[PDB]
Amino acid sequence: VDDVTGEKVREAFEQFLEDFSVQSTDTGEVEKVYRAQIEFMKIYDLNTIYIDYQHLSMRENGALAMAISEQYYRFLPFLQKGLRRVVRKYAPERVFQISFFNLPTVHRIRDIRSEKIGSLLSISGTVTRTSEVRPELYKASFTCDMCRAIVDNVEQSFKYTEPTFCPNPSCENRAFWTLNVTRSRFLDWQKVRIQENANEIPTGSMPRTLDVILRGDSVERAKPGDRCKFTGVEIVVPDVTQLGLPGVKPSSTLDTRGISKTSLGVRDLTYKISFLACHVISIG
Amino acid sequence: VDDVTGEKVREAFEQFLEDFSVQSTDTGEVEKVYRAQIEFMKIYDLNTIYIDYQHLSMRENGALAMAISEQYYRFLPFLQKGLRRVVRKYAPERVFQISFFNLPTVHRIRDIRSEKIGSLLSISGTVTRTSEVRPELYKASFTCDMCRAIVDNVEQSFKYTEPTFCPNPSCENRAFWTLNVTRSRFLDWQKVRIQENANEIPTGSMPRTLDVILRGDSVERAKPGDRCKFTGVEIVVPDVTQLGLPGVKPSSTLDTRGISKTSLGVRDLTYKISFLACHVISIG
Amino acid sequence: SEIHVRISDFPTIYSLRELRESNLSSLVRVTGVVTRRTGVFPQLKYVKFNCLKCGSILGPFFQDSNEEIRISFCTNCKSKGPFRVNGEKTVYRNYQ
Repeated sequence: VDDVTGEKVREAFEQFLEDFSVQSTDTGEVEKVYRAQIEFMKIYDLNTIYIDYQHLSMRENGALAMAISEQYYRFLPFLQKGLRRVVRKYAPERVFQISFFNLPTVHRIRDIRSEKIGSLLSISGTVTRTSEVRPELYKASFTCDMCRAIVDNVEQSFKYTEPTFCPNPSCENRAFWTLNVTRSRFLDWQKVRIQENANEIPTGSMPRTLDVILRGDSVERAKPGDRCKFTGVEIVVPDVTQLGLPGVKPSSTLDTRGISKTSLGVRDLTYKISFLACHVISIG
Repeated sequence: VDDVTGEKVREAFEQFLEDFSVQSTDTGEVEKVYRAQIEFMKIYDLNTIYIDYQHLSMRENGALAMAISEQYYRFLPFLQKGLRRVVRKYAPERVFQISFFNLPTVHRIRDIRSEKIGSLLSISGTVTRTSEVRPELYKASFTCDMCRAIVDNVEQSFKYTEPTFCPNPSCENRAFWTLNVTRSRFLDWQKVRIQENANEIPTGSMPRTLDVILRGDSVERAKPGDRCKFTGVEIVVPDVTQLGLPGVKPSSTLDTRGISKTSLGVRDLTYKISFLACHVISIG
Repeated sequence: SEIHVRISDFPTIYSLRELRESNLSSLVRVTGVVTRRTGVFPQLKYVKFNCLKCGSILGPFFQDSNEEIRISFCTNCKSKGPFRVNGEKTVYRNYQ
């Protein structure tokens, strides 16, 4: 059902970019133009694609446009999987980033609420106090020493450690890592920290910070003291120091109305809105 | 030197059984006859040889006859190795037993002393209270679980456990066994217990027991209440219950005039003469 | 939930005393006359432990023929469960 939903959008996406993409005549901007982007990528071997949103706004009469734009974080691996099968059809180790651009309506920092979680949004502000460039794992090779330790695995999502099930061989749940610091696939990311525009703030209060993470292609493209436009996906980061705010803040005491008898591993959770972006254009 | 001694006797032995063995004419008992014993063994696949002592008493003018007869226990693997290379020359998993017979002079139990250790001797007596048939390992597959456990190894000599050096990989000295009860090569042996002849004992005392071990071919050939002739090799078995005999019995306090400082693993040893035999003929 | 099977007519009768080293882990037919015996004792077939520290019972296993050993640590962050087999809820199989 839901896999039929996401797979249905997946085949509609493969069907989308396989077909025509240029409506213009001989005076162009000729056909196709996506296959020129794949093959032009094949000659230089740089492993990204820049696709527009307006062309996808043309075709489906807005039906698929209202299907990626809301639950975007749900639809990474289906999209990236279908694009990988298009590549194995038309091309001969691959890490693919699908960075949209040219969105209709730009919001500020004040229009951020929490009903807009998951979606895409165009944020414009001012870069101040950038940081440096450091790696990140996201490709584990971690299993127990008794005996097999060759399992490629999870921690694409931030946990980090460790692998849980199908262990080890043979040391079962929850025997896990030692990890491996030589068998992985890394990439690099920095954390710039945007500050709100000077010609926008409601008279009268003070400017307001926000954090933002850049992975992959858009490293180093930011500039200290310049305006930017970003890309929307807007994740949630676990936070600590908001205790005694006052609450009432929830907690996660696990259930025991199952297991029959013959400890208190309860937790806290408090979350602050960060932002995650992949395309940085420096118009301003 | 000593390896040149044992290897020298080894090549003289290979040279011995490769050559002529029958002096008789056409009215025989024709040539060779050893190669008829190897090939006649090859047709039936029973894996032993019965060689005489008198033919070896003929050839060398007694020089090699006085070289196997004293230090026989020193000269198992050289003899068995040279015979294995003769087999790989003239024949296509092999366990070889080299059982001599037809010795000159027969001794009783009373002529046993301890200067005659190691040598060969013909013992004649009376079998009483035989035992049953049980296996024995002598082919180890025992190494540590971290990580490799596939080492074929020692315990041909009675220890039994365990393998000491080149460990494990990688758990070094003295990490060893767990052993393996499915990867080995066994054989079976029983322990009959001879009793002295009735027409020999010195007037007047009582009859005197002796133990004797039979491996390989000569299992089950003994008979309760019959006379026998055996084969000489006459090993020494570790004994316990001779304490407070009186002594003075030796001890083995290890040396510490080496290692420089900045426990008492001393042992006892008391030994009784057993006997080990491989050929049983029932003439009596 | 179990049927073990029979094998009837295996055509090489070794009487006795022909058992040697090579016949181990094989299939042998022997004749004989029955001497004394023992009673009927139960042997364990499904085991259900219970950690005294972390409350409740753990869950079934199938062990063994014949090891009968030695399940160590789980479901309480692998510690500190000195375990004990309970006399209830463990199916036994009789032995002779």
